[PDB]
Amino acid sequence: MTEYKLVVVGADGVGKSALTIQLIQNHFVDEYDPTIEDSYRKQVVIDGETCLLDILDTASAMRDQYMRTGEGFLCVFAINNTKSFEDIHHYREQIKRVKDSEDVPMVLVGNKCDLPSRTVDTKQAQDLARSYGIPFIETSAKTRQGVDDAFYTLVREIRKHKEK
Ligand SMILES: Nc1nc2c(ncn2[C@@H]2O[C@H](COP(=O)(O)OP(=O)(O)O)[C@@H](O)[C@H]2O)c(=O)[nH]1
Ligand SMILES: [Mg+2]
Repeated sequence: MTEYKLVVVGADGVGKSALTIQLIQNHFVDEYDPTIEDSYRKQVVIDGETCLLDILDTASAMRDQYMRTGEGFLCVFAINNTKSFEDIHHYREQIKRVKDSEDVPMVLVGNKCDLPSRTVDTKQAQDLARSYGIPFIETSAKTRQGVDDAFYTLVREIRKHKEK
């Protein structure tokens, strides 16, 4: 069993918890306590490898250690929250600085894609992710669209960066 240490970051309210809980429990939780920061484990087979994902859902001693030793990052904004998208810069800078590197496994996630009349269009997100050299994936924690894709792609990005 190979462990992968994953960190979910982004502005409060974007769906970091709802995404994590979909991955772990396959349901959509409407109002998960926005103050709870914790780690979760999930056993999953990805490309014939049995993975034990160690995931921090950020909301701290524990956060500092996951930032320092985390292998990959899901940087989440919501497609109907322009501010959360603009804030991605701050999260990306935080990660670059803890790892002293521009080359960190990361996926840009645009969540809440089930909601109408987005204020962040897909091209804007593609543009930002292209500048950072990382994938962009749309998700809905409500419908589960893209949830497995976002996490599996992050695991693949970690492999692309380092032997595991
Ligand atoms: N419609 C929709 N609502 C969502 C989605 N993800 C999260 N939410 C809602 O957005 C709010 C914040 O979600 P939450 O997971 O707590 O965000 P966190 O602070 O980033 O962990 C809650 O009301 C969730 O039900 C989604 O993909 N679609
Ligand atoms: Mg949360």
